[PDB]
This record gives sequence, C-alpha cells and structure tokens, in this order.
Amino acid sequence: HMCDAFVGTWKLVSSENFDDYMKEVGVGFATRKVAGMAKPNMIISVNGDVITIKSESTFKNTEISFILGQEFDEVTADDRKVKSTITLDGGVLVHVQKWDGKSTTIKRKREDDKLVVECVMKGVTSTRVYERA
Ligand SMILES: C[C@@H](CC(=O)O)Sc1ccc(Cl)cc1
Repeated sequence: HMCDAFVGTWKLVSSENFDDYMKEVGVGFATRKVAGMAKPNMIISVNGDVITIKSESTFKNTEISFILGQEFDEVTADDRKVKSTITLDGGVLVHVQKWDGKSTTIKRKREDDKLVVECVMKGVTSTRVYERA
C-alpha cells in the first residue's frame, strides 16, 4: 500500500522552467524543442514490491520498473544511459539518476488532487504538474 496515492493515470497540465532544466542536463536543441511540446500521460502501477512508471507521449514512450532502494539501469527520454535509485522519503518518491559523473533528482509528490514532479539539476529546478486523466 506504499504508493497507493500515486497509482493511476495522470496527464501533464502545466510546466515551468523545463527548457532550462533540460539545458542543464545537457539535452540538445532539437530534442528540447520536441520534448518540451509533449503533454505526456504518466501511468503508475504497483504489483507486490514492484513499481512501474510509464510515460507516454507523442515524443517518446518510456517505462521503468523497480523496487524501492534497489539501483537499476534506465534509458531516459533524451537517450541518457543512467543508473537510477528510487526511494520513498516521507511520502515523496525520490528518483536519483547518475551518469558521466553528473546527477539529477526527480521528486514526485501528491499535493491536493495533483501529482507534482520537481526536477532538479544543480541550481535549476523545473516543476511539472499532473492531474488525474
Ligand atoms: C521526470 C521527467 C519529466 C516528466 O516526467 O514530467 S525528466 C525528463 C523528461 C524528458 C526529457 Cl527529454 C528529459 C528529462
């Protein structure tokens, strides 16, 4: 019942600072433009200890499955090959991606009827708000 309030189908409704976040991560111009247009659906499900998070959009479809605290390999939508670990910290899903000596953290939180996604790379944050589909 660890992630009960996260489970479901969620649609992106607002974004702030995402272009700058992608620049900080190292995403190139054309990918930033096309990725920034996308309005993905994020689909979160749980089966036993295994959490699955899918992102589906016109730009890319991604899927990760994982156990909390257990590192895994991920290919991001921008084609980074990263080592990821996802934990629950005080009811917040905290997703750290490591690659090429760099790191970024993505936090996912339930706030009112929204799922808020905060993406941080160095001093640059983007906030992406999802609502139930
Ligand atoms: C958490 C991701 C954003 C989200 O799911 O709303 S971060 C990310 C996504 C796409 C690219 Cl092209 C780069 C980074």
